[PDB]
Amino acid sequence: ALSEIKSAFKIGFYLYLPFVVVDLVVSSVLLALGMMMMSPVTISTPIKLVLFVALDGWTLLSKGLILQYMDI
Amino acid sequence: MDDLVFAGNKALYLVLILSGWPTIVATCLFLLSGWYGEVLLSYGRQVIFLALA
Amino acid sequence: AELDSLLGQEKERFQVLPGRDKMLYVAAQNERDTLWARQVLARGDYDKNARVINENEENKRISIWLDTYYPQLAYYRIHFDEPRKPVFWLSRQRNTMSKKELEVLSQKLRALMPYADSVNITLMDDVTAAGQAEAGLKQQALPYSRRNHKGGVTFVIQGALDDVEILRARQFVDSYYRTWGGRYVQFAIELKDDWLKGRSFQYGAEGYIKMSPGHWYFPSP
Amino acid sequence: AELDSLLGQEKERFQVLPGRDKMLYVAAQNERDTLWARQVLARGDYDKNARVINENEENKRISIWLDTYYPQLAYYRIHFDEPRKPVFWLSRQRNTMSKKELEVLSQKLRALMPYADSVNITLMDDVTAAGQAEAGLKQQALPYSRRNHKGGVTFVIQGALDDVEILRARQFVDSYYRTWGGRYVQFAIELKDDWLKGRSFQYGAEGYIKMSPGHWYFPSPL
Amino acid sequence: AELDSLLGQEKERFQVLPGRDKMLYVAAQNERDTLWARQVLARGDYDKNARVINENEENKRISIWLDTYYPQLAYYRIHFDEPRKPVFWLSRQRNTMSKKELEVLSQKLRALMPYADSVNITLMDDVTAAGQAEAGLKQQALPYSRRNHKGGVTFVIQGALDDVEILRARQFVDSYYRTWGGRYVQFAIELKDDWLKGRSFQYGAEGYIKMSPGHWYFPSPL
Amino acid sequence: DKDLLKGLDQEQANEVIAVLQMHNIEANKIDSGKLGYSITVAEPDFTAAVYWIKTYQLPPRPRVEIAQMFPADSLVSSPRAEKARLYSAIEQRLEQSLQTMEGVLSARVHISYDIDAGENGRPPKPVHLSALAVYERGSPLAHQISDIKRFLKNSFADVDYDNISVVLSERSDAQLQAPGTPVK
Amino acid sequence: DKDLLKGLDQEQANEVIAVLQMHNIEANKIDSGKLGYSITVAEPDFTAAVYWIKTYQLPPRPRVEIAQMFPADSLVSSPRAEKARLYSAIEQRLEQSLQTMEGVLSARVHISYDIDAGENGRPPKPVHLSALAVYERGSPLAHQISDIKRFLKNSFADVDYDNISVVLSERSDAQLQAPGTPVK
Amino acid sequence: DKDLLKGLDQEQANEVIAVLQMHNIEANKIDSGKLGYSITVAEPDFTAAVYWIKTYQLPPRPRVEIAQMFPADSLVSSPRAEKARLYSAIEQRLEQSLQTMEGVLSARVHISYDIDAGENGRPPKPVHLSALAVYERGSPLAHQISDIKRFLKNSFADVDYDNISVVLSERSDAQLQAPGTPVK
Amino acid sequence: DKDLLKGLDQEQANEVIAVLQMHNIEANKIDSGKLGYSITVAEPDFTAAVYWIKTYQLPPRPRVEIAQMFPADSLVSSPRAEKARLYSAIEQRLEQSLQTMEGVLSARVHISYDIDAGENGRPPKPVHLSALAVYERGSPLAHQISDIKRFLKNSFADVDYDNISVVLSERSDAQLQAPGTPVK
Amino acid sequence: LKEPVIVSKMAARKKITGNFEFHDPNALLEKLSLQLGLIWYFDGQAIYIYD
Amino acid sequence: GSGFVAKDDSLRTFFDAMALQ
Repeated sequence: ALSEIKSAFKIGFYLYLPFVVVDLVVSSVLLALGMMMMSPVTISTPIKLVLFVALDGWTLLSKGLILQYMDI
Repeated sequence: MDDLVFAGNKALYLVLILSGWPTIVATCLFLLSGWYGEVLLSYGRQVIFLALA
Repeated sequence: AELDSLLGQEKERFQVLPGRDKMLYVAAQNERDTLWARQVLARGDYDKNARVINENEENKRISIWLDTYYPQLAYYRIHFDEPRKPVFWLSRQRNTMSKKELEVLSQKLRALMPYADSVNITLMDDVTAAGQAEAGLKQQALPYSRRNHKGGVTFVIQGALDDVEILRARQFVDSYYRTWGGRYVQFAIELKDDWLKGRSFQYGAEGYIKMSPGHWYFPSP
Repeated sequence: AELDSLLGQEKERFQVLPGRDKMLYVAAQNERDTLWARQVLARGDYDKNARVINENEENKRISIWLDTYYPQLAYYRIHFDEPRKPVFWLSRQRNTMSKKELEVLSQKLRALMPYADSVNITLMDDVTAAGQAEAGLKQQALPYSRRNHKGGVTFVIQGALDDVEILRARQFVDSYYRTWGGRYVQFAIELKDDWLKGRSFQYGAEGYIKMSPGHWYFPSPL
Repeated sequence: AELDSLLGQEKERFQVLPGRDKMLYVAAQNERDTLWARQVLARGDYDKNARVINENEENKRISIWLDTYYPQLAYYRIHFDEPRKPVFWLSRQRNTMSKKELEVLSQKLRALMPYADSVNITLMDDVTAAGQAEAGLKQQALPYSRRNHKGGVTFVIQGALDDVEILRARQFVDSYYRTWGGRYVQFAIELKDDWLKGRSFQYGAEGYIKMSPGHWYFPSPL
Repeated sequence: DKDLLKGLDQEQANEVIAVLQMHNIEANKIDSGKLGYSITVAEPDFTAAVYWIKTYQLPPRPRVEIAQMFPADSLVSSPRAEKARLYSAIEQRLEQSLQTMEGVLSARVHISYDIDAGENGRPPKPVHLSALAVYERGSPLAHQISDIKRFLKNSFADVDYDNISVVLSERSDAQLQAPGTPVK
Repeated sequence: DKDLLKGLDQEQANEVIAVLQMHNIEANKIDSGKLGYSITVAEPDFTAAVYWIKTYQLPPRPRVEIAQMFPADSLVSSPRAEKARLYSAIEQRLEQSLQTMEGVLSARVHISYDIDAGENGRPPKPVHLSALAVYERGSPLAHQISDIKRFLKNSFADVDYDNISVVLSERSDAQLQAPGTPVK
Repeated sequence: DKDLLKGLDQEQANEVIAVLQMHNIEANKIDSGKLGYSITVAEPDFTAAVYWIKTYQLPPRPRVEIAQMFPADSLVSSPRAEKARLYSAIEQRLEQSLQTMEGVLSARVHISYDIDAGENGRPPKPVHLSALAVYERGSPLAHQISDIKRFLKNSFADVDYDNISVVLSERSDAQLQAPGTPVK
Repeated sequence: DKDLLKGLDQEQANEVIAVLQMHNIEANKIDSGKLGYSITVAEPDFTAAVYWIKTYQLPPRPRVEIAQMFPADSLVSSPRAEKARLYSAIEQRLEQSLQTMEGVLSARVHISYDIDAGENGRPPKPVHLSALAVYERGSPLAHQISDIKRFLKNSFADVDYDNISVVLSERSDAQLQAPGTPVK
Repeated sequence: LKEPVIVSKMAARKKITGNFEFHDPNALLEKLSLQLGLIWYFDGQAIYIYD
Repeated sequence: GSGFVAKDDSLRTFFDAMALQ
């Protein structure tokens, strides 16, 4: 289990990793305008989901987690 | 600690260019609205490959 | 000017024969030098009229004349090693023409080739052309299956031959087709994939092929 | 400008022979210095006719003529170590010709070669061509399978040979092909996948029984 | 000037001999000094005719002549410590030639080398050429397998040898080949690993190899 | 003087001269500086030289590589595109190492590519190979098939002896004499 | 001097002249600078030349490749569009290596396309290839169908001998003499 | 007086001369400054020289290394690409170390690349080697194959002697006499 | 007087002269300052020198070290990269230490690299060594193997005596006399 | 053998490969049962095989 | 003669090899 959670935190880190690029780029274009008082949490979340459904990560992660064990 | 450094910097490598190139064009966004989404899946799919293997 | 000066520097690979129809004949030995001598004559830098003969197309043209005026004839090949005296290879065990009827056929064949002077007809055997094709086939260690029938034999080569067994067979048939010609005996090279690669089988009388532990294949003999 | 100065610097790798039809014959010893001599005559700095002969192609020229007028003949090779008196190696046990048509062969082969003077006909044996072929094949300690049939034997070199067994077998056939030629005896080097180099057995109730030579082989798991 | 001045400063490594056919032969002693002399004839600072001879090169030139004019000859080597009188090591147990046909052999061989004054033919024994090779292979403590057959023996050195016996075997075979030649006795150095790698087999007249704890293989009898 | 082609490259034009002289017609090579080359033939040899252009497919296409489709300067490269750029650089180096052998003038080698390598849970398949070569004439080209096959076996992980196919042949007869100009 | 085609390029004008000279009518290739080339014919040969234009589909379109529909500068690259450029570069490279055989003049190779084999759970199917060729007159074209079937097999993962189809043929008769001017 | 190639390289032009002089033809190495070299041949020896251009595939291409596809100047690099960069430097270091042996003039070694089995739980396969060599003539080259395999065996992790193949050959004959100018 | 190469280096030019002096020809070395050295030979010894250029692959390239592909100047270093830069320095330190033994003139040692046994849970494999050497001639080189085998054995953790292979040889004959200028 | 053979499922886990030849299989079965390590019995209708 | 070359066998395959003599 201690190896399993350790392998779980790596894929905890890996799947998070596109979204940190998303959270910074949304602040830069807002900072490119004079729009600095608005929080970008509202504008971060759409592009935080079309990068999930157009990528179709729901079938990519789930098939990827089960192919590690069984063979077809 | 073989791939943790690899994924640890190529996310930081993307934000120097993806956010740096709007600065150099300021010194039109409908044509740039299409190119911005094109790379983020190809980084997102590459990190999925080293995730689930 | 003369014709032999207009050709290449090497005056050995050609030979200019004077014709009977007042047209000089050049005897090339392959297709590449036939277009070498036809390109010179096509642009018209030669005052007289001439023709280009070859080894192969003078043997398919005269066999088009031969299967209209003399059908049901048994012959093998025409050899042009000296173009002023070609050799005609008839069969012995398949014709009933008499001795005088062979000389009338030669005088009506002499008029077709004006460059030649006299055709020397000789009769080759028919059981040696099929003996050299099997004795030359066992020498290359090729698997074969001979089928004999009337008016020609045939050799069937099957199995999964590899890349060195499909190179000795290509170099032997063309060295045989050059000598005898493809009128009597014809070879057939057909390659198929193997069924019994990793399978377990029983050979002998009652043969079957097991494609899996629970599956049998009984081939039709 | 004489002809023998248009060639290279050393006058040892070439030999000029005068013909009987007012033609000069150049005698090389391999194909590379033969292309060296066809290149001079191709650019055309010589005022006469000249031919270039060879050990391979002037043994393939009068073997096509010989396979039109004299079929079912048993010969081996024509050796041109000295071009004024070539040697014709003939078989002793597979011929029917007497001495009168041997002079007919010696005068009609001379008309094909206008450079020669007289052709020497010697009767080589037929067991010694395979006797030196077997005794030379056992000396390199290689696996082989002899398949005797009429008018020629055949040695098959199969198996998963390694690098040294490949190198010694390639260098031996080139010294045997020079002497005899591949008309009578033929070699069959081929690479398949079996650690048992060529041989195969079947096993029942008495031990192993050597099976007949066939084309199918059992591939080796190791 | 003379040819001996046209060569290098050390006038000791070449030996210029005058031929009988108005040629001038140069006798080197290894391949490195042969291209030194061949560069001299290639730059063209000499008007007359000349040739460069060797010992190993000269021994495969009149062995081609000895392949077509004297087949089935058992000889060993031609020694050129004095090039005006070579030594011919002919076999003893495998010949039947008398003195007269040995005399006509020395005359056709004299006409092949115009630089030699007289060729001496000495008959060497055949069981002493192998008893010295057997005694020399036991001095180095090398594993071997003798295979006697008719007209030559063969020593097979197989198995995984190490690094101090590769140099010690290679220094003996190349020095046996230097003095006796490789036409009668053949050395086969072959470095291979353990056959049936980590496998347990059962040798002798009914053999089987076990590839796993539950798998028996029945190939050729090990 | 008719004009056949213009704007060609250097080595696309050097093949056409070697082709036309094989068919007894003489061509002139003219450089045009920055605008490429140009090729003129004589007048009566014109209508026979256009025939060999359509047959022999001139002008030659530039030879394509697999690494030309996948450029190295992309910002992000998939694991399929990185393995395709590896195997394409292996067969260009294995081809040049095969050409330095004794007798080979040219060769070309193709390797099987893996396409669904990492996206399935399936293991990758075995590797198959094929090769072509052109030899100097006078060579016993039946005996020269057992050295290239031994060489190609352990250039990969585990290939069998029937997953490699080599089809080779000797070269054509040499063309050394000039065609000859049409007198008019 | 009636013009029938103008505004062509270097590769289109050398095909229209090569077809019309096969059918006994002559053309004149006139360069026109930046506008390409132009072709004018004589007035007695004007009626027959328009008839050969509609049948032979002149002017020919440039040959298409699959990689042109998916350019590399499209920075969004699907895995469906990544196997399409790798497939389209294998058949562009195998037929450029097929033309270097002994006697082959032209060739074209098609490969079966499977693109959805990476996203579903099914294993991919076999590969089916097909090739055409045109040979010189006088070749024994019956024994040369076994070298293409051996060379083409181990160029993929696992194909069979009943999945390969080779349809080859000989070339036409050469055109060497002149068409001749329409005399009036 | 007629030129064949121009704009050539330095290592290219010193090698085109060495092939033509083997075939009794001479050339000229005319420098042109910073525009690169150029090669001129005489006029009767123009037809033969183009024939050896098509045969030998000239000009020679630059030799390809695997380290050129994965450059070190990029900032972030995959673990698969650094592994292909590691094996391509052991492949060159063992090859350059091979030239200092006794008799060898040139050699080439290829290593089996394995990249997709290192990530999964399956162990990596055994590594294979293959080598070519060119020896000075006069050497008994049957005995010199046993120490190359001895040197190459335990220079890696764990190989056997059946997965290493050395294919060597003696060098060709020396070319020492001048070709000769065409007299007229 | 004619030139072979130009723009050479100081360490490259002193090797091309030493090869040509082995083949009885004398060359000249002409410096040019910033461009580099250039090499000229006489005129009748020009055909021979272009034969030895192709054979020896002159000019040589600088010898490759594995630390050149992974510079320490680069910003990011993997633990695999720091595994290849450490091992590549013991490999250089041993051949710089082997030259200080008596009788030895040059040496090159190779150590078996491993990278996959670190990041998984698999234990690392044993170490394998391989060394070459060139001894001055006349020495009894049979006893030189038992000290070098002992020296290289306990320079690592645990190696076996059959996982190290030393292949050494003597040097060639000394070249001391002058070649000689061709007279005319 | 003109009788059916019934091998138990503990002796069906071992493997074999090769080229065998049956013409007198009652002597051939006896020799291979000591080499493989097996016991057999023929009751008149079938041949039972254990390990 | 006959015999057995055992390289790290497992005492089932050893006594089975003696099960023929």
